[PDB]
Amino acid sequence: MYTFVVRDENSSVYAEVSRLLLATGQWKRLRKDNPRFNLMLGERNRLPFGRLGHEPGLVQLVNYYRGADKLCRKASLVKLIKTSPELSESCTWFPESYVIYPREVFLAAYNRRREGREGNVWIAKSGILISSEASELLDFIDEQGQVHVIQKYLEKPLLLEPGHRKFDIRSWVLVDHLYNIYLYREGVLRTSSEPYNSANFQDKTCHLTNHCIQKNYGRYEEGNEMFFEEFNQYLMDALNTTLENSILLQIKHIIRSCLMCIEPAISTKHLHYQSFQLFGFDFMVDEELKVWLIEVNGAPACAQKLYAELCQGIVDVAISSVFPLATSIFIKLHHHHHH
Amino acid sequence: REIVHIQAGQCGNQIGAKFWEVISDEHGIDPTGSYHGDSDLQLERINVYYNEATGNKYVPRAILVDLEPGTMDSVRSGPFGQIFRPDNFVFGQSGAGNNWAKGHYTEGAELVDSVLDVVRKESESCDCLQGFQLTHSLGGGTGSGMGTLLISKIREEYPDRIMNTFSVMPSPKVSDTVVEPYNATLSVHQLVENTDETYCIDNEALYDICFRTLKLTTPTYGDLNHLVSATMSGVTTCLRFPGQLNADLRKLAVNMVPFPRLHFFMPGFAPLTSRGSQQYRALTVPELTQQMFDSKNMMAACDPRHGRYLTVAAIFRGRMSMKEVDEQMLNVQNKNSSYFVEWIPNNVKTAVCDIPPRGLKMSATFIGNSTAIQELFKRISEQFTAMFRRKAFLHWYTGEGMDEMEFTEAESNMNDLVSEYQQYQDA
Amino acid sequence: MEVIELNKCTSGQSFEVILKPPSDPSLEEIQKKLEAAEERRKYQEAELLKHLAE
Amino acid sequence: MRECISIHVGQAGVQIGNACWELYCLEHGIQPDGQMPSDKTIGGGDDSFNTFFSETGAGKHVPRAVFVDLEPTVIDEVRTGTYRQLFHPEQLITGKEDAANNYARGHYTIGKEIIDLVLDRIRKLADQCTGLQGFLVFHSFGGGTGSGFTSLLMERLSVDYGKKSKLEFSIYPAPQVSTAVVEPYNSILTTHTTLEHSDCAFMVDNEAIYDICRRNLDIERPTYTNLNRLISQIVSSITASLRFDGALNVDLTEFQTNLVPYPRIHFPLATYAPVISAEKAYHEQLSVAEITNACFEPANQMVKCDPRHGKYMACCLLYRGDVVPKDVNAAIATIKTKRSIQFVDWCPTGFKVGINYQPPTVVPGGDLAKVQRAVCMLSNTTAIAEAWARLDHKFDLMYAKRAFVHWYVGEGMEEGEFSEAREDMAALEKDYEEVGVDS
Ligand SMILES: Nc1nc2c(ncn2[C@@H]2O[C@H](COP(=O)(O)OP(=O)(O)OP(=O)(O)O)[C@@H](O)[C@H]2O)c(=O)[nH]1
Ligand SMILES: Nc1ncnc2c1ncn2[C@@H]1O[C@H](COP(=O)(O)OP(=O)(O)CP(=O)(O)O)[C@@H](O)[C@H]1O
Ligand SMILES: COc1cc(-c2nccc3[nH]c(-c4ccc5cc[nH]c5c4)nc23)cc(OC)c1OC
Ligand SMILES: Nc1nc2c(ncn2[C@@H]2O[C@H](COP(=O)(O)OP(=O)(O)O)[C@@H](O)[C@H]2O)c(=O)[nH]1
Ligand SMILES: [Ca+2]
Ligand SMILES: [Mg+2]
Ligand SMILES: [Mg+2]
Ligand SMILES: [Mg+2]
Repeated sequence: MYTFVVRDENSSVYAEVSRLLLATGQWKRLRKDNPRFNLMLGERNRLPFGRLGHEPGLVQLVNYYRGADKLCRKASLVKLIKTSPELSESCTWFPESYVIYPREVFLAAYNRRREGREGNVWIAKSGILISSEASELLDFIDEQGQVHVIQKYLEKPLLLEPGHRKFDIRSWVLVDHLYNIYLYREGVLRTSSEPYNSANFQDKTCHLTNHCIQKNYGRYEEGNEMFFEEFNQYLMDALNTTLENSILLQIKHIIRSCLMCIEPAISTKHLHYQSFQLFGFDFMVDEELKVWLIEVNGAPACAQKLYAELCQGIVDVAISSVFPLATSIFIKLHHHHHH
Repeated sequence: REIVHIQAGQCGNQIGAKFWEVISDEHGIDPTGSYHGDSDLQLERINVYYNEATGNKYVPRAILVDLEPGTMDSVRSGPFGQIFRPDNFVFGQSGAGNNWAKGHYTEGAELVDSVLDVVRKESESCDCLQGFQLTHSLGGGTGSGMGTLLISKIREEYPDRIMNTFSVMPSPKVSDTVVEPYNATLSVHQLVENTDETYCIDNEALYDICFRTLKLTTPTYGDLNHLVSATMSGVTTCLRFPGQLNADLRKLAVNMVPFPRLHFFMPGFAPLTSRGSQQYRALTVPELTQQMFDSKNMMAACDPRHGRYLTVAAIFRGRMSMKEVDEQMLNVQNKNSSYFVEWIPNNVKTAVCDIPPRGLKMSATFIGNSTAIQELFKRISEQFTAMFRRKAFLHWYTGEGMDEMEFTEAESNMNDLVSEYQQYQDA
Repeated sequence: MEVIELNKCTSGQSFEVILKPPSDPSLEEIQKKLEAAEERRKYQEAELLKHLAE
Repeated sequence: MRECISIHVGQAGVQIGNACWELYCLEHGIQPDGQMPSDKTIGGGDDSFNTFFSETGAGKHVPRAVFVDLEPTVIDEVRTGTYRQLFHPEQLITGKEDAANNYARGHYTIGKEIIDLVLDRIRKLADQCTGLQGFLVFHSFGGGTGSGFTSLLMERLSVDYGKKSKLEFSIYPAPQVSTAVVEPYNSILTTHTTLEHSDCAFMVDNEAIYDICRRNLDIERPTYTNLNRLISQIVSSITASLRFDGALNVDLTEFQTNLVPYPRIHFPLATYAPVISAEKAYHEQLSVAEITNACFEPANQMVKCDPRHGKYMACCLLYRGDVVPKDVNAAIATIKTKRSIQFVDWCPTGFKVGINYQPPTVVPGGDLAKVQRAVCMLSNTTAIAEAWARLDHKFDLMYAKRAFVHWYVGEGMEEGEFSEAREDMAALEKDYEEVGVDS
């Protein structure tokens, strides 16, 4: 009989994990401030990591990796990628980005771009702004009042037909207490329902692919959610390639690169408590079938049809591996090249 | 750190004499008072309960009190009656007639100063007196009425010493008189104000254990007192034997009593054994741990699952693995965490004593400060109100000078104590 | 990796290696606090004796 | 040569003092009767070991130490133990009834009855000093004496010895070995009153020592003897620079200079390696690189916490045994590339290293094996504040319902002191986050 507490009532994924654990007949939910738990489904902010691992007689596990936030925040990600030699400023799969607070390095980037006779249109961070002249860009940063990064807006995205539409790929990644990196079988493609209009960036619906900002909506697929089998079938018919060869190979390389970089900082291998965490990686693919990393979310929400399967995978892979009870949906990412 | 023991009334002297019988055997003292044990570990803390007499003999620091002479003569007639000091026998000739007013206000008042002179005599010969323990019942007149008057007067002379009681609660299943709810309610009001720790020994629970568990169809008082004796020996094990803990009465009270009025403990013992019945199979540490927490092993007729544990003290006796004890004790708290208040972290303390009690290789004693003890006080209050609403049997008490308003106040204070337990059960 | 201030003796050595550069109450008050707590004790004790007197 | 006086308060401070002074005698060659055959200057001297030992005309070396307990059972074992003749009877001070795990009883009720005597005995040791530098105070957080009396003593020492440094060795409460449910109360109360009066405090979490004894010494249920002998090794590592020849941490003032850049953040984290069992048959002696890398494993720390999620303000490496600077620097270079070591921006990223060539000494019959090299790291990291968060949270749970508070008010303490102490701890936590956490 294992015990757990719930401290993020707004988590749809771990609400489903709570139901799955109780339905096993071998897990019991305690009051939220009961310290005698085996598992903590913790809050999103100021989680008391310092209080874990000090209960004699209890192996304790938590659904969050302390320090993983420096991957899951816009400004911190650019800092991590540019300063970590494992990734470097020469990193090929991250768009050119610059941290600016309300830089002479970013100003010298557009100064070489637009005055160099090339494309130049970027994006904001944290409502966003897509502009070609930096004057509008920086002016909005000071009006907003938060740290922002200026990132190259992929002017040449891969456009799904029929529709000339834009789109982003969401990958769910589970990292267990042993720091196994598990890529969930099922991704999802959040889609834009409007024709990508390079002429007018004020049209927010054909440039931003957030499921919320798409609120026109649902013409081509339900909920603007295209999944891997159909998208694989599309690239086969349209582009004579597969999802695995043209996209997923890069995605698996980016996921492993990011998490292997921060592993020494966040691993709980020899810690008095243990950590797992579910991540949400968001990718962009251009028309050259090159995959770009846009951001990664530390508390993602699943797709409706995939909730039952992914949350069941979290239990088997992350929770029952530590707390055992009385073909796999994940792809374990590992690579050992000798050089 | 010496303790002064006092037994008052029939029940107090009967369980008191049998307590001295049990621990004298544990420490190797014969009825004459000579030491004939095999280990010097029995004498390391012998001074807590015994004085050293001429001839290197050990005399209990015990005072025997009653308003009736007969029961104290039976004590002197008892197997270990000659061990006690003759000047510590303080008795009247009236008898209290199961009347709290007679014990507290009239007959007992005549004798109480004589008892305090023996208490003073015994305390003056103490290097560092820690406090007093009283054995008595609450249903009669002497141990109830005169015992609580004795407690009040002792607190007046020794206000910084610990006051400890083993108080036997009345039950209709083992009932001598209809006025026992009156005597108990008036006594509980006193104990709430003037004791630091009270072990609630419920005659209802003692009977139920003898009948349902020990398979005794007709339990004598001797059967009931066999459970009381084993329990009293258990809860005093730390005081009487050297161990890793150097515990005393005040440190126990500080750790067990989060609020001054909530100092009534549920005692528990495992394994439950019948008198004379031999135990061939020793319990394991998991068995001891689950029995000592079982409701069937509680000496107070309360359901622990109906309340929450504020604090718990557990005492293991015998040769066993401290690792296994720690694991089993942690297992009980971790698997039953809902029944321990979360606002008192780490509220369970465990001690292990290498010397087991007589006739057992392994044993465990439970001491719980649980809010479920309100069930015991609710039951006494209900039996009190059933008669007080018609002022039934009150003339026995108004003939000794008491007024009905004193009954109302005692009833009110105990209902207040019940509501105070309820407040922390929901907190 | 600059090794600074290397001092050596027959008992051992000590040094500094730098990787990167940067970027009361008086006696009377105590006696007053202790005496104020004893006064609260003797008041609380006097209330008990007054209560016992009643 | 500047003398140091050791003060041991309560059971924990006394018993740890016993094991420390036993280790000191073995390290310096002083026998239980106090003689030191290697000391050729009979009756006096200004050697490094004279910082902790005075000398009689009979050549007997006497610890500059006072033992205080409000109850006599513990110190009586010192009066009758192996080192009975080592201490003058005036160095051992006992009452008759203790503080009963009550800070208020140790600080106010009982402490006021004995302090003037304790200060008088301390003055006797101070008067035999030609240049006293300060005090080393050993005590527990959880005990009534270790918390209540120590804070009272620290206040008076500031008055009587205004310019003297005061260092603490503090035992942080752990349920695995604790004696009282109110130890979170006593810990916050004593830290609040002592904070301004301590220049440097080395916290030892009994939980960390307990687990190290279980994991690395293969002891199923560690006793106080197992814990205190391991604590003494760490304490000896920290004080060795005061008792032996060297250039680093030669006086108590240097501990504050090297480890404590800000006054209130004066709790350095100690990490020790290697801890190897005597019962281990085949052993592979660990190199300079392996013991230095072990300093950054939380399992070897005196307080369980994660320095990767805090910031460093100072780092000292105290080696004993076969260690040369070349290997230290090579080990540091390798470690810096693989470990998460971030200093604050107003501190240089550097390690202060001290090396004593004599390997650590072990008590005959002890649990620790002899090793050719050992190291104790003293780092001032904000990660130690995790221990404050754990303690303050347990404080909050009990105090919200005023559980056990009547025991303290009954001894003359006021309820306002609880909130005063807790509100100071809240400020201390804010200081640690401020310094160590980036936005
Ligand atoms: N590491 C270690 N901790 C100890 C030792 N003795 C006691 N403690 C710890 O110290 C804390 C408080 O207990 P004590 O120091 O014994 O109590 P005290 O200072 O004597 O104060 P009072 O007895 O209440 O007057 C507890 O957490 C104990 O676990 C010891 O020998 N070694
Ligand atoms: N360099 C870039 N180039 C082109 N489009 C970009 C872009 N960066 C962001 N976008 C667009 O913004 C949309 C949302 O991305 P972003 O990560 O900034 O918002 P978000 O934080 O709400 C994602 P989630 O919360 O689901 O993890 C993407 O779908 C993409 O179309
Ligand atoms: C275990 O049983 C006894 C112990 C003691 C005892 N002695 C000294 C310090 C003691 N702290 C404690 C103690 C008690 C409860 C809790 C809960 C959390 N932490 C605690 C510590 N109990 C102490 C005394 C006894 O009799 C007088 C005993 O028998 C009845
Ligand atoms: N357990 C137990 N209870 C007793 C014993 N003798 C009396 N009682 C109980 O005590 C109450 C009567 O009190 P008693 O001691 O006889 O009155 P007193 O002598 O005037 O104080 C009744 O509730 C009895 O059930 C005994 O030997 N053992
Ligand atoms: Ca000399
Ligand atoms: Mg986001
Ligand atoms: Mg009778
Ligand atoms: Mg003590």
